[PDB]
Amino acid sequence: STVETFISSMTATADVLAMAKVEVNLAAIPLGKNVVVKWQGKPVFIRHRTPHEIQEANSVDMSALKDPQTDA
Amino acid sequence: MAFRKSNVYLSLVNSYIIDSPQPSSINYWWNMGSLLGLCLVIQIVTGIFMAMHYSSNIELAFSSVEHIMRDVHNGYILRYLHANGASFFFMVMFMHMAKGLYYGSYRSPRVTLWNVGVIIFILTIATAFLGYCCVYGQMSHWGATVITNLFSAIPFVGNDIVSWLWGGFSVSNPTIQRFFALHYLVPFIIAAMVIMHLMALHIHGSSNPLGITGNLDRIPMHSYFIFKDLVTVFLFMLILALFVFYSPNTLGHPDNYIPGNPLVTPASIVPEWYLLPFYAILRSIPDKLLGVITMFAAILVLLVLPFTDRSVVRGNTFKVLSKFFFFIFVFNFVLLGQIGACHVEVPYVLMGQIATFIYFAYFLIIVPVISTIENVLFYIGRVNK
Amino acid sequence: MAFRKSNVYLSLVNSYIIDSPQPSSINYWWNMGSLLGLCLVIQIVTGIFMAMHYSSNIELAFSSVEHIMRDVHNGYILRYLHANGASFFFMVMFMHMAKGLYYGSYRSPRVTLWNVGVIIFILTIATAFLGYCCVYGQMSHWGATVITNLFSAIPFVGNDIVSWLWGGFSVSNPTIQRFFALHYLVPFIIAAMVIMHLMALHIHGSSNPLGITGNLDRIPMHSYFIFKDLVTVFLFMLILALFVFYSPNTLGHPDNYIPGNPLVTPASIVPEWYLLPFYAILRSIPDKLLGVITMFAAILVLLVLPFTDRSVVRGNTFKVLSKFFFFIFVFNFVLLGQIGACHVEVPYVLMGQIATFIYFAYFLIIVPVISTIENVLFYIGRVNK
Amino acid sequence: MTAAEHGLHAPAYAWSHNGPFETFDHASIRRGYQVYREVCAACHSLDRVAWRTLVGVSHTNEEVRNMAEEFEYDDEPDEQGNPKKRPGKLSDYIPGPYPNEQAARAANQGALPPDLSLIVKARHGGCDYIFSLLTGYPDEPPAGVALPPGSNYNPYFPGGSIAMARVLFDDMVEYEDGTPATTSQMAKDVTTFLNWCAEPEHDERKRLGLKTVIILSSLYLLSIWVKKFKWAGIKTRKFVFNPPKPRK
Amino acid sequence: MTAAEHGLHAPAYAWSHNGPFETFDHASIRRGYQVYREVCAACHSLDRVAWRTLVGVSHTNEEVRNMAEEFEYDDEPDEQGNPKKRPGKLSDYIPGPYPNEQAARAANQGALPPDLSLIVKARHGGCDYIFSLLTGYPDEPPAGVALPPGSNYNPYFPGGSIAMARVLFDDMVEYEDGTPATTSQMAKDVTTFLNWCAEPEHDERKRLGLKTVIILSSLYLLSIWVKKFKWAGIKTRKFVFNPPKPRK
Amino acid sequence: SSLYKTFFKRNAVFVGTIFAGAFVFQTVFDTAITSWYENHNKGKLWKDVKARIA
Ligand SMILES: CCCCCCCCCCC(=O)OC[C@H](COP(=O)(O)OC[C@H](O)COP(=O)(O)OC[C@@H](COC(=O)CC)OC(=O)CCC)OC(=O)CCCCCCCC
Ligand code: HEC
Ligand code: HEC
Ligand code: HEC
Ligand code: HEC
Ligand code: HEC
Ligand code: HEC
Ligand SMILES: COc1c(O)c(C)c(C/C=C(\C)CC/C=C(\C)CC/C=C(/C)CC/C=C(\C)CC/C=C(\C)CCC=C(C)C)c(O)c1OC
Ligand SMILES: COc1c(O)c(C)c(C/C=C(\C)CC/C=C(\C)CC/C=C(\C)CC/C=C(\C)CC/C=C(/C)CCC=C(C)C)c(O)c1OC
Ligand SMILES: CCCCCCCCCCCCCCC(=O)O[C@H](COC(=O)CCCCCCCCCCCC)COP(=O)(O)O
Ligand SMILES: CCCCCCCCCCCCCCCCCC(=O)O[C@H](COC(=O)CCCCCC)COP(=O)(O)OCCN
Ligand SMILES: CCCCCCCCCCCCCCCCCC(=O)O[C@H](COC(=O)CCCCCC)COP(=O)(O)OCCN
Ligand SMILES: CCCCCCCCCCCCCC(=O)O[C@H](COC(=O)CCCCCCCCCCC)COP(=O)(O)O
Repeated sequence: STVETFISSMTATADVLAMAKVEVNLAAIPLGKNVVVKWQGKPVFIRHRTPHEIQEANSVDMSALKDPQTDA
Repeated sequence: MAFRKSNVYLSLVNSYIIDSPQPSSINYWWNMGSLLGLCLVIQIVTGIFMAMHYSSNIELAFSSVEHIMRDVHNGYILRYLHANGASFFFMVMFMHMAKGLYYGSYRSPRVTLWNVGVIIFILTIATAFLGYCCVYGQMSHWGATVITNLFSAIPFVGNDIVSWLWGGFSVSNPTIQRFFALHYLVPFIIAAMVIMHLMALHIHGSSNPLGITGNLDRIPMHSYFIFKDLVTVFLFMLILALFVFYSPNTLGHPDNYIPGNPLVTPASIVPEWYLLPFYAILRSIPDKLLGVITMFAAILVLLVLPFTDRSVVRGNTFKVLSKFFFFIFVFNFVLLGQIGACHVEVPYVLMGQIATFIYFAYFLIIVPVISTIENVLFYIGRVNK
Repeated sequence: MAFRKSNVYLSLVNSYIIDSPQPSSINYWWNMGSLLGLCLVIQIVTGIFMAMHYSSNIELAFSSVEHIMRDVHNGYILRYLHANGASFFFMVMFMHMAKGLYYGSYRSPRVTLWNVGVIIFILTIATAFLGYCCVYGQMSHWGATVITNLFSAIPFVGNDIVSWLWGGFSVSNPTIQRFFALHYLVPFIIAAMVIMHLMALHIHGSSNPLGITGNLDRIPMHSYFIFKDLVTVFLFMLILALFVFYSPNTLGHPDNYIPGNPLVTPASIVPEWYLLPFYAILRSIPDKLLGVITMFAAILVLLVLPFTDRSVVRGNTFKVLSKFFFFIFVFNFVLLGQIGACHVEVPYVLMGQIATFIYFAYFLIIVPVISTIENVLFYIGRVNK
Repeated sequence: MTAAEHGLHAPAYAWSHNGPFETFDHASIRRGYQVYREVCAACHSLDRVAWRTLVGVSHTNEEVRNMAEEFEYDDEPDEQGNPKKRPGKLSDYIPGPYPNEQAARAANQGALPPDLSLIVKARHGGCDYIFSLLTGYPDEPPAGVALPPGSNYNPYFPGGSIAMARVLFDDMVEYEDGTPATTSQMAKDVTTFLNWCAEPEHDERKRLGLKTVIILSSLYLLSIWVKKFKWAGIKTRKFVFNPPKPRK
Repeated sequence: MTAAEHGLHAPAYAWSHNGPFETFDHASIRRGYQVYREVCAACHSLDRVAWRTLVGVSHTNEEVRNMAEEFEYDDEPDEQGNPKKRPGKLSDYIPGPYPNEQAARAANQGALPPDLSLIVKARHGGCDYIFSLLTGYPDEPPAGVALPPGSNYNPYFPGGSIAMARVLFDDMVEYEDGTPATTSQMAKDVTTFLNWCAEPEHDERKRLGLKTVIILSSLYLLSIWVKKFKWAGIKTRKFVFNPPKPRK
Repeated sequence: SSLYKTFFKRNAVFVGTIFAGAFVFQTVFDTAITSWYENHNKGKLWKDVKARIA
């Protein structure tokens, strides 16, 4: 119990667990806009895509990718 | 020979905590030393794991302490152990020094041990004061102000000494930052002085509650005093667990949860509970310079103790009047603490002066006179002529 | 007897720095130990007087370092002494360990001394890394990130270990605060390990540059090696004063004066100059887990050293091939540092792999084979049949 | 000092969270938050209590979210550097009614209303002091006391003259659960809520105290047994002495 | 990397403050501050340089006071909590032209102009790099380099493409002392001024270095004498050995 | 007692018995003390309040 106390006192505190999540609005970001945010100490790129960009995404052949992966 | 005797590192562990010849008649009052060692380890380990979350700016000290007590997992355990364990550290140290005065452990050949003990006591008072100022509450700020103005009482030099201590013109951001650095530093000096203390002890061995030699019937350290110290370790942890978990803020002062405000003075500025006899000694003198000199002389008068005990038997065990006046002294020290906790009011000034006089009279007049009378009484009780 | 021999405290000062029997043939390479002690005292005293002005928040670290270099009186002296003295501390420690490898001080009966030396070396690397991350520049932030992701390579457990180290999800305010607390703490562990090092030395005395016994012609410590160490102390302070006052920022990396930005990665992330061979060893392995294991094995392979030196004479003084391959090893270590300072480019990857292999081959293949051949060559050179 | 400067001694009210086993009354904490928000929060900040601490203690998740989204905080600025606001979330703190100290002293006749995050732990007496402070205003001060104008009397404040108004009257708030909201009921509820705000660890502190006191009492009795066991060879040891032959 | 990503190597210009005895040229620091204020300060903060450091270094007391009183800083608020401004004084810092990072990136096509308090100490090459950066823009980039639009070329920047404009032209400022203010003159002046801003201790550092190197060299030679002195009984010691009588 | 020394004779199986006993004791003591501490405070916890709120 003493080892639990003195080691778990060095873990992530309450307030740094409070800011672990961001809750960005889908209705507030426009279509042709990119949003760059600092979340979890890291950059995050956010984009509203068009269906033609979806068709461009899922129709490129996998041999043009060194790590192939489908869009879904 | 054995591996615990032939190895360089394990020979110290052997000759200190395994095969150390202890006198076989020592009671539980010879256990406060191990208890102080355990409580020092508690203070250091909680200090490290709590100083990983502490920011020592003057605008961010109190908020970081509350960040420890609120956001850090089990941080209330750390702070409550730390403050209440400092209170128990001074209580066990007061009991240890009372064991020293009672059984005559200050006498020859243990004067070096007593002097290193007084040095440890001064360094521990310094550590507790610096760490109490690191909280930066109301009592922390104003206690730092009063103690450093007491250092300004020194003639022709003192104001520049105090501007050196403050790092400015009042208790400000450099003062709290250097108090945190010094407060992190001085416990390792206390650990080094404890090792020197153990060396000066080990060159002659412990005393015994009879005041005669103990070279005849020695029993080892291992399993005997190991399990006796384990008994008092578990009792100490039990009482510490009570005052941490069920009533943590009893020993502290509630004004210390007000943030540090340099403009508002409190209604009653009082240190934490154990510095109150020394604060009463200093407050009883109607002068600043003589007050500071008397406050430091109230610790150096423990150094003048082995040269005034003129009793030819060691310790107050088999002496009547010395035992009675010892308990007069102990309850006088408690009365000094309770005078210091009060205001500067009639008749507490006159009682503080009388109590300071009985403190210094015990250390300078009562002990040599009563020891001389007790020596002559022991002689003429059994010698017939 | 004399007072320096009969007193409990002065007997250690006597038996260590006054009447210690030293071999009378030791040259200036047996002076790096006293020089490391002086440089450790320099690091600790500048660390205290510079950590009275340091605030360890992530938003206030770099600004407080610049507050030290600008607003604090003589603060540029403190920081420049501190950083350049850490560089000299590792340079004198590298020369001290090279003295250990060359003259065979690792061999029996001094294996305990060598192992405590390797423990001191690991703790000093840890202290320097933590204090370099306390600056929170560009190199500080990104070096902390790379080293802790290297700790994330550990299978099935490592990600939670790294979230424990960070105190969050990346290098943030709790990371810098706990790095400052640990960085204040670990040098006192280094001081305790130094005292244990001196004990393990003192139970057999120093070696000598011939590799024979020195029990015949001993001269005391006092005035002889006191003034010889005083010579190298003044030379060390002279060179430190040059690199502090005339060219302070030579050994450092100029990217460390950019504030810590988690978004911008630097063009070349490089540690401070002395960790570069170990960084090259780790970068030469094409795997994260094997890279971390190889980086720690590059220090534990110093522990496997007394069991592979099969030479029957102590030290490389009177042996040809061992001396030649020793300087092969030393210039290989310099070449590791210079490979690590470069980019991951052709042909530095292949040269880093060959240089790591020659490092481990010196510690595991070259020393036993060359020592066996040198033994047989010494035998058949003088024995006729 | 006299008893007037020291203030009258607050008595021993029998709270539902005294004693070494009783916890907080969380329904009373919920009602104390309601009385806080509708009475105190016009003039008292609560700067050290985040919104996330109320989730699972006195309110649910959506209740705390829909109470925090009524307030505006400082967002990071937009792509032109203009300062903008945002609605609150769970990670923010409970905002004060006053933007700085000088607005507080302007709106309250010079007196600064203290932040109530730690006010039951920063007064002697504590819970009893806060309750007796709220329910202690006389209808008129005792005969012979000249109050400075703009100040009020109750004997529990040190000095007698307080700059607070009597702000607990009969049924000024309505409770969600239908409890009769008299003055003493609301004062008991806010004092329990402020005890929660100063000591959010109180429940877990008492149960870990129960575990620790049980384990250490058992260890203390077991260690007494083992000390009496391993010293049994030394307590019962006996010495006889026949004095030796004096010729040697 | 190629030489293009690494950037061209800035050469060794013979500054008036290289060498272990030469100090700064304080007239050049004064003129460098003038070129800073009239060219750089539209787009570069100087956040770590207080006004009081210029008193007695590059300007007098009243000059720094009348340059600091042209700017507005945040005063403590008034008796109603309203935020108010005040003119500057000696204890404040040199303000940046941009209130936050996003206004900087908005006004400079996304690129953030770095704070120039430590920029000569945070680049390899230092003074030579800053001078070659300012005076290194070609009239047109070399053939085959497709610049991204809105960016500029000079070979000294790592990568070749910089987002700065060439902002040192012939005689855009006037000097107080009548020095001909060409591009290279202004670049030399601002590079000396930025060397002062990164290293304000430089003068006192070199004179204390002179004192310390003299005293430690004298101590080192004196200690060599005392070591050769106290070892003279041991260097000259001699041993003869007549082998003993073998009967014993 | 009895003749069983397969628990006390060898120190390996003895310290393994002590560790297995503590491993069971942590779980059992924690669950029992949480159940008692919630049974003693019936009606005061947030579980009871959330079950009371419709
Ligand atoms: C305040 C916060 C301090 C925190 C420190 C925690 C440790 C507290 C230490 C207190 C202390 O050390 O006093 C020791 C005092 C003298 O001891 P002695 O050797 O003369 O008695 C031999 C015993 O019968 C041997 O009996 P035995 O050795 O077999 O068991 C002793 C006892 C253990 O108890 C203690 O250690 C002190 C409570 O086991 C029990 O049976 C306990 C039953 C529940 O014990 C006594 O006998 C009491 C005499 C009066 C002392 C009053 C103290 C007021 C300050
Ligand atoms: C980092 C190492 C560290 C060590 C070692 C340490 N402390 Fe402290 N101590 C702190 C910190 C940090 C604080 C302030 C935070 C706090 O008070 O909770 C503190 C505060 C205190 C306080 C005030 C507690 C309060 O909240 O009122 C006291 C009293 C104290 N220390 C005494 C001691 C004594 C006595 C020792 C050892 C002989 C000691 N400390 C050793 C870190 C340490
Ligand atoms: C407080 C006690 C303290 C001790 C003891 C200490 N340091 Fe430091 N050290 C600091 C502080 C504070 C900093 C950060 C401020 C700075 O870098 O100037 C630092 C920074 C450093 C740096 C980075 C310097 C820079 O600016 O890049 C190094 C390297 C370093 N320490 C090495 C050591 C070594 C090696 C030791 C001892 C073996 C040591 N330190 C002991 C306080 C200490
Ligand atoms: C001012 C007096 C004094 C102080 C304070 C003091 N000591 Fe002692 N200590 C002594 C004396 C005297 C003895 C030996 C008394 C005897 O054996 O009769 C002693 C003995 C000891 C012993 C041996 C066991 C024992 O009880 O005799 C230990 C261990 C010890 N001290 C540790 C400490 C530690 C740890 C501290 C605090 C860091 C400390 N001491 C503070 C005077 C002091
Ligand atoms: C891992 C290698 C190693 C490290 C690291 C090391 N030591 Fe040593 N040290 C030795 C060896 C080996 C000797 C014995 C010299 C010989 O072979 O006779 C030694 C001897 C010494 C001596 C005696 C004087 C001398 O030159 O031999 C001192 C003093 C000393 N060490 C101090 C230190 C200090 C201080 C540190 C760092 C704080 C340190 N050592 C780190 C290996 C090391
Ligand atoms: C009229 C505005 C006002 C309202 C509404 C108000 N307060 Fe106060 N309160 C004050 C002022 C002003 C003070 C400062 C009193 C002083 O400094 O003398 C104060 C002080 C206090 C104090 C500290 C008193 C002391 O002597 O330390 C407490 C406790 C307190 N209020 C509780 C409450 C509670 C609970 C509520 C909600 C029911 C509340 N207050 C609502 C104005 C108000
Ligand atoms: C046109 C606006 C503008 C003006 C005017 C301006 N700067 Fe810049 N400066 C910038 C931008 C933008 C950057 C950073 C561009 C980048 O990183 O690509 C910059 C970067 C710099 C850099 C460092 C560039 C690097 O790569 O590290 C220095 C040095 C510099 N400026 C000095 C000056 C000086 C001196 C002046 C005045 C004499 C000045 N600048 C005036 C916009 C400006
Ligand atoms: C083999 O022959 C030997 C040999 O036997 C020995 C012993 C040595 C000598 C070895 C040493 C000198 C190394 C000893 C090193 C230590 C013991 C490390 C201890 C270091 C410290 C820094 C001690 C810690 C002290 C402090 C932290 C105090 C500092 C406090 C300050 C500055 C407080 C300031 C605050 C205020 C308010 C003034 C040799 O050099 C040697 O070769 C000739
Ligand atoms: C007279 O006979 C004796 C006797 O001889 C002795 C020695 C003792 C024992 C007395 C003592 C042991 C007291 C001495 C105390 C010390 C020397 C203090 C030592 C403590 C420290 C140096 C601090 C502890 C430091 C650590 C444990 C370092 C590890 C801490 C941390 C925070 C590292 C954690 C970091 C990570 C990343 C996990 C007696 O009790 C006794 O009477 C029976
Ligand atoms: C540095 C900190 C100083 C703190 C002072 C602590 C003084 C008492 C230390 C007690 C150590 C007990 C070891 C006894 C032992 O090994 O005997 C061993 C075996 O004994 C045991 O197994 C004891 C059972 C386990 C007890 C574990 C107690 C841990 C709690 C310690 C709490 C304080 C840290 C030798 O016993 P034997 O010679 O009679 O055969
Ligand atoms: C706070 C301490 C202050 C200074 C006081 C010193 C007291 C230190 C007490 C340490 C007690 C525990 C140490 C146990 C180590 C015993 C192991 C041992 O001696 O084996 C040693 C080898 O030691 C090592 O290699 C590593 C020692 C590192 C120790 C770091 C803690 C065996 O060596 P041996 O004695 O048999 O000599 C034969 C020569 N070939
Ligand atoms: C982890 C270890 C850390 C380092 C500790 C070991 C190294 C300690 C070296 C200490 C060197 C300085 C100590 C010299 C002091 C000698 C005075 C003395 O021993 O006289 C002592 C008295 O000492 C004192 O009162 C207080 C000494 C506290 C020391 C505080 C530093 C008298 O000793 P003695 O009994 O031999 O005298 C008989 C009279 N003819
Ligand atoms: C506490 C350990 C500090 C050891 C420092 C050694 C590093 C050498 C650089 C020292 C520069 C810092 C001092 C300085 O700036 O002075 C400068 C003068 O240079 C010197 O005299 C340094 C000579 C060093 C002699 C060392 C004597 C040993 C004393 C042991 C401690 C009592 C500035 O002088 P000033 O402020 O004008 O009086």
